[PDB]
Amino acid sequence: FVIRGDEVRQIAPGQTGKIADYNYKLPDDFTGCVIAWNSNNLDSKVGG
Amino acid sequence: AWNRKRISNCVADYSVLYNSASFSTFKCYGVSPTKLNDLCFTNVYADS
Ligand SMILES: *[C@@H]1O[C@H](CO)[C@@H](O[C@@H]2O[C@H](CO)[C@@H](O)[C@H](O)[C@H]2NC(C)=O)[C@H](O)[C@H]1NC(C)=O
Repeated sequence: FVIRGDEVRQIAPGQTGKIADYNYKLPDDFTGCVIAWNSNNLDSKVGG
Repeated sequence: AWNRKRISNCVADYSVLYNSASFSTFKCYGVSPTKLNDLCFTNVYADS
């Protein structure tokens, strides 16, 4: 999935936020690694 | 210079304070926000 940079903190164990509490919530006992990286060029076009 | 607008003798609500204004930060210390509806406090103070 892709979300904005500001909400990257929200997608983590025991955190709040609109998308985390309404779209995708990580379990408290999660044992995995989360990776993030911008793709601005891919997310920018002439028509948006 | 801060103003303690003391609040007493009324019935509050907090769900309304979650969507109308998308607050930049919301850090509920000593108390998980979502549960603020179902307990009665003493002598609430507001600062600004
Ligand atoms: C301060 O701002 C809030 C929005 O954060 C205002 O709440 C809205 O008020 C109107 C009029 O009563 C309602 O139609 C809206 O439904 C409210 N917003 C939402 C999202 O529901 C509030 O009225 C403002 N307060 C003052 C005192 O000006």
